[PDB]
Amino acid sequence: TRGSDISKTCCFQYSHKPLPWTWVRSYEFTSNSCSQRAVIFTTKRGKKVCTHPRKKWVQKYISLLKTPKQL
Repeated sequence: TRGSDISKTCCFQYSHKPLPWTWVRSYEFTSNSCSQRAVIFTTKRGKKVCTHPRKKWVQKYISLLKTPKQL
């Protein structure tokens, strides 16, 4: 099974700034086993940053960065 299932990483530093989609790659929500809860955006170099789902701009990058259609 060459899929993905190791996104264990909470969040504790939200960045306020629209990342350049040219250097953006994807995103991911925090796991339920985390002391806190937040969203995460990732760049094309591997720099994954944390963010909050409340900020409208964030919900805009989450949907833009492919929809979380995980059934």
